[PDB]
Amino acid sequence: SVSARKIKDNAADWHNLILKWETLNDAGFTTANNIANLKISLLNKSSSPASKENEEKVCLEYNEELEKLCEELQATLDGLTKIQVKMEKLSSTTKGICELENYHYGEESKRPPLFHTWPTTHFYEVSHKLLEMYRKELLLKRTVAKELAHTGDPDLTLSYLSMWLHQPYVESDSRLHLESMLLETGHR
Repeated sequence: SVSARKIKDNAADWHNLILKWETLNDAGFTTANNIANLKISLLNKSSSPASKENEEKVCLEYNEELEKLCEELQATLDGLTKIQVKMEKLSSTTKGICELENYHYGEESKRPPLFHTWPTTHFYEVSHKLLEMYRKELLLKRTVAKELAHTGDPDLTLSYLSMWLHQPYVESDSRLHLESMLLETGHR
């Protein structure tokens, strides 16, 4: 049916947006990891006069590079924000498909599944759960990015850096929810 093709395409769209998210998150981690390491080197600053002079000049250039890296990290957040808005579109699309099915074919309890077993509303419930997770993850990343650029403790930097990569909200069950949609719709 037409709705089946739309739902299968919607699941594929979720896969592609989640891939773009991971691509940007990995790139952001590289940037965030460069900020942390330069910060720790800058924070590590009765030695020889040559060493003092050298350390002084090197640390001035650390500050310049750190400012460029922080702007680079903000650009990644901008890319992730664009993805999160596209995800809200995808969740809204799933919702609209459910509304189209109800109007054209009546009560869902009396319609057959589009594929194997899922009622069409279950696609929306899963889609909305994914949106909710990435909403929370994006909010957390702005705090992480803010802390990285201002924190002065190496250990905190590592903890925040670990949060950026592990993604406590997305890592919980993003894969399982996505996989269940791809499995039901017959994707690879």
